[PDB]
Amino acid sequence: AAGELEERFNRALNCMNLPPDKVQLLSQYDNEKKWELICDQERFQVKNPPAAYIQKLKSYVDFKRRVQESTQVLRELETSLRTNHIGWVQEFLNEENRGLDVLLEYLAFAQCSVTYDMSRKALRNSRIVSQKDDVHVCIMCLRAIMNYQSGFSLVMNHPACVNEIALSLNNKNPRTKALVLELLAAVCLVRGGHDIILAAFDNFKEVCGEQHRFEKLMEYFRNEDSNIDFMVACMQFINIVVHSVENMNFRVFLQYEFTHLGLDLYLERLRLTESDKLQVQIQAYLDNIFDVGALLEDTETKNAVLEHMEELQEQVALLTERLRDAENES
Amino acid sequence: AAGELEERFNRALNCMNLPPDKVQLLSQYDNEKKWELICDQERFQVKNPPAAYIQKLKSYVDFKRRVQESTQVLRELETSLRTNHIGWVQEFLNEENRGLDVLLEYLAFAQCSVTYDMKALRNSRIVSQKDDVHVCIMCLRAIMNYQSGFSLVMNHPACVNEIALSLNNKNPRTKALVLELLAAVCLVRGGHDIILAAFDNFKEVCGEQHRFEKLMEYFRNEDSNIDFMVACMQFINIVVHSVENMNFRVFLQYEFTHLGLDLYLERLRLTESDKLQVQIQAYLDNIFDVGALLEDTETKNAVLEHMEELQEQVALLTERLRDAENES
Amino acid sequence: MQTIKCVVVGDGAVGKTCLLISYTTNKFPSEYVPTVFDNYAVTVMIGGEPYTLGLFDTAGQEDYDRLRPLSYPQTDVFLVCFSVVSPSSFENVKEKWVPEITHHCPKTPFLLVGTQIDLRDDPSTIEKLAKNKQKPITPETAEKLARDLKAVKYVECSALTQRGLKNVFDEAILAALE
Amino acid sequence: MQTIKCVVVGDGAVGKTCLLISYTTNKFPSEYVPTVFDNYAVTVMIGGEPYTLGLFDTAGQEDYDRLRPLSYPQTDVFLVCFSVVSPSSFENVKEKWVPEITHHCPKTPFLLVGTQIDLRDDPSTIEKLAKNKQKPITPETAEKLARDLKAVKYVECSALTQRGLKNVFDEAILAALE
Ligand SMILES: Nc1nc2c(ncn2[C@@H]2O[C@H](COP(=O)(O)OP(=O)(O)NP(=O)(O)O)[C@@H](O)[C@H]2O)c(=O)[nH]1
Ligand SMILES: Nc1nc2c(ncn2[C@@H]2O[C@H](COP(=O)(O)OP(=O)(O)NP(=O)(O)O)[C@@H](O)[C@H]2O)c(=O)[nH]1
Ligand SMILES: [Mg+2]
Ligand SMILES: [Mg+2]
Repeated sequence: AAGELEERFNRALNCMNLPPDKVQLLSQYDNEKKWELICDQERFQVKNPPAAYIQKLKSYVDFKRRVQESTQVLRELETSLRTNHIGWVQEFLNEENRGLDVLLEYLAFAQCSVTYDMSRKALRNSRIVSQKDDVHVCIMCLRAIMNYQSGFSLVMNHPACVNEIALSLNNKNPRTKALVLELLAAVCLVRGGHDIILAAFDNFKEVCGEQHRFEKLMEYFRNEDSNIDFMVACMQFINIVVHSVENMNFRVFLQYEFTHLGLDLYLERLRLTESDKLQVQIQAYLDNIFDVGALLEDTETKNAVLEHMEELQEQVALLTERLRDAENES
Repeated sequence: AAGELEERFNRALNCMNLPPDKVQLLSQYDNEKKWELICDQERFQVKNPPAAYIQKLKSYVDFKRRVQESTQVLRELETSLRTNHIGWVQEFLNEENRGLDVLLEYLAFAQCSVTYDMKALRNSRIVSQKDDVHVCIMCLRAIMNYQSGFSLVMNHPACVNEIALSLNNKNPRTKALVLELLAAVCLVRGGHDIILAAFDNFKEVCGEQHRFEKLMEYFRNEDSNIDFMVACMQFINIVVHSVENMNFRVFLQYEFTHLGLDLYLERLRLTESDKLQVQIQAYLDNIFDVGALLEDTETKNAVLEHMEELQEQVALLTERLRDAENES
Repeated sequence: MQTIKCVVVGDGAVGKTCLLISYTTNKFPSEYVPTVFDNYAVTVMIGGEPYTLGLFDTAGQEDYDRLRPLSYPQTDVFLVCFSVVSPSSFENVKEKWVPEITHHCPKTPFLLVGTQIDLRDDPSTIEKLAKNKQKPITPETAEKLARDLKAVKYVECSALTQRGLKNVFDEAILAALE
Repeated sequence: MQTIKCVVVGDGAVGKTCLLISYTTNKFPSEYVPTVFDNYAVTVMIGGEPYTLGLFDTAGQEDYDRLRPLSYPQTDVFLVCFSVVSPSSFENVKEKWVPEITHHCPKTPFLLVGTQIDLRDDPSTIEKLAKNKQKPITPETAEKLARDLKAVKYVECSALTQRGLKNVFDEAILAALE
């Protein structure tokens, strides 16, 4: 237990990808329960390198059902991405291993039967893997990659990456849908990130063969009343996409875009629920809604109170003319 | 030389489709110069019945020209709809003849050569000659001169959507007439919702990304014909600001801004055409700026609290001046 | 005896009525009135034989499209009119008027008639027309039109200056007898 | 000297730390502290032999996901926890927790442990849950689950009313030695 100056402590504290928030609380620990940590890091070892997972997943891309044990491989990769030292993620994502790509093409593979019921050699081989958890586990891996600062930046600069995630809303499981919306919601608020989400739904419009932007978002939100936690993340995504905008002419464009899709008359019926997160998310959206008519009526005409304010402006002056004359009568 | 002729005159007057404006401007004639009208009316005869044209036109739909006289037969068909007594029109458009239908059937036949530039085709490319096809629009414009027929145009589904498709024709005179036509239907009650459904149809059949975007290409890139630009600019100004709801106005306004309307209009404000400059400036005064409108709304409430600051400052000040005047 | 029926058709405000009044009484009128229908009668001499010349004035505006063909029956010669300084009025000849009269009165000879030649040199119309990027019709362009529309001949005149005005009706009468 | 290492994992505010503190001491804490990691040691006798029982308390918050697995090496038995009144805690057993412990330490036995049994009948927990269209987790559904995930056994517990609490840890020592 050698006592140097303890910045051997610094190395394992970074390499744990902890918010600066939590580094303030943790760095001010006792000296023993500080070095005691350092040596647990050095004793801890990683079971498998990222290449090991990469290979077995790339092979899944080309009877069959030899992939049956795939689901666990994805689950053991997610666990590896989320809980290992941050380097394991970088090694997974660098040019050599090229992890994001091979990961993304597998998701595209499992998901080409659900984007279609609405490359065929697989198309058949797609329906069986779509049943599985694979589609939903894969998204959990991206969720893991995007909490990592450098990896999150690598995702937005990838064209197809976010675009495939928008298609990941079609999976039949309500929990999966909700995850996609929280994720796409997140990418939406970063600078310049807003246009990438729309372009994803633009692609989403054609590949699903839908009339208007979204409108498929609107249907899953509208016709399903089963899951409470889905709508919460759903409703807040809509609240984001509309009122976060720079230009307010574009905001009201967007409000109508949803209004036309029957958002407003559905939300009046959905306002009855007292699910707290939902009661808050709905009312949060309604407080932000715009009405150009309303802004126009109270900018009606003349602004004649300006000269009623000028009658007041003339009154203070005249009153003061009598008070300075009072200093003279004094 | 009937001694009590009033009844006849009226019967052969409203069968002339005269506006209330022009029909009693006329009602005050000499009694002799009223009889004179009544007797030319019955002395005038219709050469050919509407069924005659239906047939010769319906048969044009199926190498060399039985469509030779098409251009002129359609052309005198237009003439007959416009200048014959309104009774002739009622008969042409009625259910037995179903004239509006068969007419629409032929235009579609001729204009599938022009919509497929930007089944068996056979005779359509030659019939696509601009004179054969364009008169057809004039036949419609004539039908829309008659009140009952104009409503008949609006409740026929394909009709208005079909007229919008004729915007693809390469002739500037044709384009302008289409736009002039669509403009009228757009402002009549509920007619705005009918025009949208027409251009929505236009988007899918032309295979384009945004809705009235093939239009924006036509408006921008041709500087040859001025009166086209006039009819075009007027169609756009109507479709955006004629609407009741003001949220829908800025929604529609934004969609055009996206099509690069405002950036083209900055250069087009330069023209020294009187007729276009007036229609352009009319659109420019009507534009909304939601940013500006919120800023002057804050201002209002803040001057309310400065008017409360003025109402409070005058109160304290005048109350202290009376306390000094009493201490005197 | 005999009579010659002549109907003047043409766009509104081409100067049809002034054309008929600056001919018969040589007085050029100040007042603008949208003419509904009117009838004038003048006796004219050809080869020592008295003809009664029928002059029919019709409306130009589209409201009387249903009324106008009442003047058409028994017409011996038509006058299709436009102004040389209004291209709008010009192309309505091919679009409206010529097809209108050839429907109602086929095999009836007609002359193509240009009016307001005096404004072809007018300064205020120079700029007004050029501002909308168009120019008045040269004598070359109209007589190539009359040759296509199977018109008898093309004549132009100004009711104001009366220049070639009498010439209009006389070349018109000659066509009336065929 | 021999020792039995036991690690407690589970979602945040599920009641892991109260489970360990209301066991070793009989004082039930109300105070909420988000534990980063902690260590406890109590000597327990098995077959009349003194074994030293190691209890490791780990973080629930997803911020310490990279910090937590330092407590895992050489773990003899796990305690995987969810709350019977929070289904959220329930489904994270399969998507997050069980696959996490079986990645780092495969072939290491674990117990499925439901906490906070006392609120299964409490009105305000019934209503708060029913308002979001949910129902507390039945004892049937928890062992419906346990077999599938290859858990040793399902034992349930409440730290507030110490109850069936001693039984959990006995069953944990029980899985540790085989
Ligand atoms: N400079 C000029 N003005 C003319 C000429 N002919 C007519 N005008 C004018 O143009 C205006 C319309 O003329 P008018 O004869 O009433 O036209 P019209 O074709 O009979 N119109 P409508 O069909 O409405 O009765 C009048 O103010 C008249 O003075 C012309 O040769 N030169
Ligand atoms: N009703 C009831 N509440 C409990 C029980 N156990 C813990 N709690 C409460 O649940 C809340 C969270 O308990 P705690 O022991 O801090 O949870 P933890 O698993 O250690 N959370 P973390 O991982 O964040 O440190 C606390 O307010 C505590 O009082 C229980 O058995 N019954
Ligand atoms: Mg006249
Ligand atoms: Mg704790």
